[PDB]
Amino acid sequence: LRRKAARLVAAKCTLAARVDSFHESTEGKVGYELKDEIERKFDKWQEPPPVKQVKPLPAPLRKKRGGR
RNA sequence: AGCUUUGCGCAGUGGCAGUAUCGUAGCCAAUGAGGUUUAUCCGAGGCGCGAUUAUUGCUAAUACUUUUCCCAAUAC
Repeated sequence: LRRKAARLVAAKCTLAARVDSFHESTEGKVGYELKDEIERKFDKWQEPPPVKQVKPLPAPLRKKRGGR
C-alpha cells in the first residue's frame, strides 16, 4: 500500500504547501485536518475485510431461447 | 439562404461478441481513481458486494364414441 499512500501524501502535501505559501493557517489547523484525513484513509485501507457469506450449492436440478 | 460541427434523445438499416452485462439510501475519487512503459511524466473511474442461460423477455414444438322407435281377425 506504500505507493497508494505516497500518492495521497503527495497530494495532501501539495495542498498544505499551497496553504503555507500565503502564510495562512499560521497555528496549523489545515495541516492537522489534512493529517487527520490521511490517517483516516490509511486506517480505512488496513481495516480488516468484511464478513462475507458462503454461497451454498444451488440445487441438483425450464425452457431456453434460441436465436443468432 | 443553403453547407457544416459538437453533444443529447427518438427511430430505421446493418455489422460484430456472448468469459460478460447490469445494480451499487456500500466505500473511496479531479481538495485526484489509477499508474507496467514516456515519471519534475500521464490522467478517471476504482474497490468490495449482488443478480445471471456470462443481460433479459416473450412465441412455438415436446390431443377422442353425448343422444334415439316399435306385432297381431275378414270370430263360437
